[PDB]
Amino acid sequence: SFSFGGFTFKRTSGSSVKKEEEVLTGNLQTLKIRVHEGYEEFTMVGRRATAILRKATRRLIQLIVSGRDEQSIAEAIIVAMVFSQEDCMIKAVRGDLNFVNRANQRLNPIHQLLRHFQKDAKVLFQNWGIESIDNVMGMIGILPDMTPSTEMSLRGIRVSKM
Ligand SMILES: O=C(O)[C@H]1[C@H]2CC[C@H](CC2)[C@@H]1Nc1nc(-c2c[nH]c3ncc(F)cc23)ncc1F
Repeated sequence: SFSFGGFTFKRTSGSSVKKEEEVLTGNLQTLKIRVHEGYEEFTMVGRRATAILRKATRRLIQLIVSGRDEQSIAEAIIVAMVFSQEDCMIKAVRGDLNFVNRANQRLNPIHQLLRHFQKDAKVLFQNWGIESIDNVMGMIGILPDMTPSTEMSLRGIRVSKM
C-alpha cells in the first residue's frame, strides 16, 4: 500500500488521524511532522526481511522481524523505529544541523529522519531502550549491538528465529 525504506507497508488493522506537530531533535532542530494518532498494525515486506509492526501514537508496541542476516534485520528495525515517530528516535538525531536547508518547496521530515539513521543507527539503538523478555519458542531478543539474546531485547522488538 506504500513503500518506505525499501519495505512495502500494508495497514492490516486499525486507523489513525494526522495532527501537524513541531518536534525538537537531539541536536535542537525543529521538525514539523504529521503525527498519526491511533492504534494500527502494519506488515513490512522487504527483499531480505519481513516484519509485523503494532504501534500506537508515537509508540512502537511490538515489532516481530525475520530476515536473511544481521544487516537485513537491522534495516527493518531502523525503518520501523523511524515509522514509530517515537520521541526517543527524534532525540537520537545528533551531529550536523542537516535538517536545516529549505531549498525545496517541501522536504518530508520522516524521510529526513530515515536518511539520517541510514548513515549510522548507533545512537538510535543505544537510546531506544532494552527490556527483559519472556521465553517464547522461536522468538529471540536482539541487543543494540545486533547480537542475539534469550534474556533481553530492544524494547518491543523480537526476531522470529528457531
Ligand atoms: O508521511 C508521509 O509523507 C509518508 C512517508 C513517511 C512515512 C509514510 C511513508 C512515507 C507516510 N505515508 C503513510 N503513512 C501512514 C501512516 C499510518 N500510520 C502511521 N504512523 C506513522 C507514520 F510515520 C506514518 C503512518 N499511512 C499511510 C501512508 F501513505
